[PDB]
Amino acid sequence: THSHGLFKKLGIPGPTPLPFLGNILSYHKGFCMFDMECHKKYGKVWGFYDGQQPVLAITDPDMIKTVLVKECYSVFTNRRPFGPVGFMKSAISIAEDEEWKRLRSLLSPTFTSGKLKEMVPIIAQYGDVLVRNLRREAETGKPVTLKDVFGAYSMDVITSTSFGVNIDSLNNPQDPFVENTKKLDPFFLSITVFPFLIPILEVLNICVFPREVTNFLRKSVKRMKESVDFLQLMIDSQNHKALSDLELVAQSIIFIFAGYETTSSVLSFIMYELATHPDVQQKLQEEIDAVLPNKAPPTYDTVLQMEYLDMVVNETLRLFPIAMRLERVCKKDVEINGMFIPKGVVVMIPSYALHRDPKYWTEPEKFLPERFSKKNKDNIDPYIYTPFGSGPRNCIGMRFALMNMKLALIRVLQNFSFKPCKETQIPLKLSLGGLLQPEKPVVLKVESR
Amino acid sequence: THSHGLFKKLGIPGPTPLPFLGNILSYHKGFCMFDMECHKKYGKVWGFYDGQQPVLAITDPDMIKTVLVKECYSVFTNRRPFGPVGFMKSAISIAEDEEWKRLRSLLSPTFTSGKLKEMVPIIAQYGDVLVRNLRREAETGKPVTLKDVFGAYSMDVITSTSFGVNIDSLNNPQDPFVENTKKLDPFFLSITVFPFLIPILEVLNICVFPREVTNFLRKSVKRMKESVDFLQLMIDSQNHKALSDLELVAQSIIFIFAGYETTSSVLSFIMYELATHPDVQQKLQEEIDAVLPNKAPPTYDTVLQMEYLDMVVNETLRLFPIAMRLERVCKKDVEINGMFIPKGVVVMIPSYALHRDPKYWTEPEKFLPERFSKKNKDNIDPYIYTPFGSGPRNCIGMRFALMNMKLALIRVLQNFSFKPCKETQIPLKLSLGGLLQPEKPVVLKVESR
Ligand code: HEM
Ligand code: HEM
Repeated sequence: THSHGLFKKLGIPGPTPLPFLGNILSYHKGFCMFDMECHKKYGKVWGFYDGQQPVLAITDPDMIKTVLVKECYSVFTNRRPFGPVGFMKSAISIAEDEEWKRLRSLLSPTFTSGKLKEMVPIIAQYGDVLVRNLRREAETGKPVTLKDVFGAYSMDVITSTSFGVNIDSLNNPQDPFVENTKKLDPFFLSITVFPFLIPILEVLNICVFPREVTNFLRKSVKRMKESVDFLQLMIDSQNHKALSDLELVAQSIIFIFAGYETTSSVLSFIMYELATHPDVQQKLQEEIDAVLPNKAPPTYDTVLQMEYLDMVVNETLRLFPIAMRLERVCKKDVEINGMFIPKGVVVMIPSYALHRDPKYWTEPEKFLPERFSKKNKDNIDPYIYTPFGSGPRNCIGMRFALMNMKLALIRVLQNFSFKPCKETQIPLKLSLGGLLQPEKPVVLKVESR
Repeated sequence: THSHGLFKKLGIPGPTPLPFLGNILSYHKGFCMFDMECHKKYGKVWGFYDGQQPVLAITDPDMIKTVLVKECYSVFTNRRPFGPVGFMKSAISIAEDEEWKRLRSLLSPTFTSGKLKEMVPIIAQYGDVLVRNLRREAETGKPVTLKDVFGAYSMDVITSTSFGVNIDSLNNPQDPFVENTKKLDPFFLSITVFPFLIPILEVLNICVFPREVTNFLRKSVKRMKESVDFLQLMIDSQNHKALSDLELVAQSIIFIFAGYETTSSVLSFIMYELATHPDVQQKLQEEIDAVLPNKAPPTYDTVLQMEYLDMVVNETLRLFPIAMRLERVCKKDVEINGMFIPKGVVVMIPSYALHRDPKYWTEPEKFLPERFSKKNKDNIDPYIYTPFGSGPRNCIGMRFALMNMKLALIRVLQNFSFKPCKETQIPLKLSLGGLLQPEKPVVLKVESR
């Protein structure tokens, strides 16, 4: 309890912390529920302790803007350091200060609309592979587990977008690439109450990324150095200061994790919503059939034209912002928008909490895509709604993730309809761990149109 | 052995490191001898590993200047972090980056010539107390242990210069202040090969500063908050951003350690030299008697006029630079004077090695004060001779230490002569630990004039 007196001496309200644990025992309902309760009983700002680490939650849109945009380069540059990371300290999302800046600048041209349009034909091919595997489990008449067919699709996209390795993950059970890209809680809570043990784990070459996948990828990069995708865009860039070969492998790993779990979990949440709201699902199929008459193939320009599709994605991401929280480490004693923030505090934006706050959303628990219609979108504050973050360190893959998910949705909805069944968890409950995912896997009935 | 390939891949020569240990086993002859050998068999630049930490030694005067002066604020701002330090991370010599800058700027006016002249009458009073205790152990006809009478004197000065607590440490064996200021290797080598254990020690409130002295000092500061010296100069300053009460206590502790061990060890080395060079001792007494006729009391202006005295101090500090090494942590990938220094390397200036190099000193092992005569002082390079460091982070107490030591020397030499005897270690051997101190304590015969 050496710093458990910081928020009292600053006059900031918060939950009283236990010795050593801080407030971590309040994470037992899940930490998005912890954030809603703290927001409800403390107001606009509050403090709590992850073990000995102080964390200041902020909910004011102006303060969020100072932190994420205004004062990003000078005070709030980095995220908080986590458990044994090893050589993945070079990954863009884990790197810090001038080193992050270099990586951000080197990887920015990789995610432009120009390059994204060149990837559309490639990821559209697996759209069709998805529809192929979907027609099959629809004949079973068995409720389908969406995270499997989506999980496989998301892997197919990422493998072919990051390395050009075209594969059918669902029908090729064990390819050296598909396997290795497949093999990837208590330890996180222990680390959080035992952060002084992270240096011991690092020196012992223990790494929260399974080191066995990482040797395989470096090899594959080598057997692909001379022998359009993210690898070449990064290799051609080497042909600031240029990237290195090992740095190359760290970014790719980050892209798989992003590409795989975020894309597959968001797509599942969407089809849950479309199944439990047949009117929305019907209206979306009518917009799709009108833009793309007679199951025509989706294109970059056609996708950017589907306003209701965009509305459904945005609203799904309001209810389930898969990063849950934004965080920045306070580098130096500062005073933002009337309050003093001392060095070393983690400032956290409770995105999940803000997305479900009645101060800004009417009926926050209701799936209502019309919030994001061109009429009501103007009243939505970009620092309350922050599914991809904001400012210089926001989600670099936002445009790629949106395109990738919409391309799957179009093709899947052109051919099938999705209905609940006796195994569907209605209402959906979220897991209580540290990931935003359903408690029970989403299972739905899939009928061919 | 994760980084033991850095100096090879950079083409920098050095001793081959063992796994885990690096080169620490070479510290067995002492690390000043390690630096002389490395300088002799590698040339101007070399690399070695304190466990896993790489350290680049530089001996070029130009590069030393880029590191200590030119590029201090931007790349080489801090010293290397050491073992459990606790709240002494606020001490000026341990603090880093913008935090060090604030402390440096807040404490600079405390060490000006103006304030130093105001301290002279105070520290001259213990000069006389020293002569009193010296006349006594001279009657014993017993060889005198100089570190005792000097150690006590150095404590008397520091206590009365930092807090106004006038005392006779040698004749008042146990005063609460003298005791506490008295109670203050294997663990250092273990830490160096086990740096990942420092966070474990910190969380357990284990601190290499004996925590028992530190609670007493905070109390004393309190019983001195309302109830000319370093404390008031720092308290009056509070009446950048102002200092705090706890920060106050960290700086004072640093001043005691500096004031006590450096002053007492340098004075002993001097009187060893004056005893083993009676001609120098005689000529110095003649300069003293001429400036200060008939044992007149020393003054600020009189001390700054004694050129030979200044010459003896400077030459003693050439042979025994008590900090041994200067160090700076490289904050960012840089290229200085033709060589690339990667982030996180410790750059070390081997002051002891440079002070005894034949490239710049004729007969380096000889005690020859005339090197520093007004004729030959001009040829001495201020980046080879660096007893107090150089640049913005040099010894802030240099003028105070010089005045304090000369005032002791004048008064002691006005009354006594110092001769070797059967117990004097001739030639003097240095200890092989991590401190520059004699192997056997200096003992000399002291005769009244
Ligand atoms: C629905 C899908 C996704 C969502 C909701 C999402 C959301 C986020 C969020 C909220 C952040 C934190 C931004 C901040 O701290 O302000 C982030 C960071 C990041 N995301 Fe995404 N992401 C998704 C998919 C992706 C994809 C597909 C990629 C790349 C292929 C990606 C790459 C990154 C990177 C590199 C960062 C760190 C940026 C930096 O540190 O500069 N994300 N993402
Ligand atoms: C013979 C006596 C002394 C010698 C040879 C000496 C030498 C040194 C050296 C070599 C450094 C390192 C400078 C660098 O890294 O470039 C240093 C730092 C320092 N010394 Fe001294 N010192 C002595 C006495 C003192 C005294 C009496 C005080 C204060 C009362 C003092 C206060 C300091 C401080 C605060 C620093 C750190 C400065 C910073 O980090 O900005 N020293 N000293």
